[PDB]
Amino acid sequence: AEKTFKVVSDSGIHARPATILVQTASKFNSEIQLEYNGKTVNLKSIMGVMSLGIPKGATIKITAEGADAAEAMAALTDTLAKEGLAE
Repeated sequence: AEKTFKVVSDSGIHARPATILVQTASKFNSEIQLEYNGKTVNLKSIMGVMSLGIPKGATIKITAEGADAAEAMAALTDTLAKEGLAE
């Protein structure tokens, strides 16, 4: 599964909200990735996520592969909204 988002947070995706995003991903059996500006990282790996330096206004893409991919995508959508990160 895949879904592209627009980052609406002033502080982009960093610090605690990024942490919460990684935690949501980690709940799922699926392998999950986050992409920004042509670089893809494992969304379950916080170092790699923090390394993307995703700023406000960014286009990002989340991909998931696995038995529960659709449920992961929906939970990640929810987290991005609850944390005021993206839509």
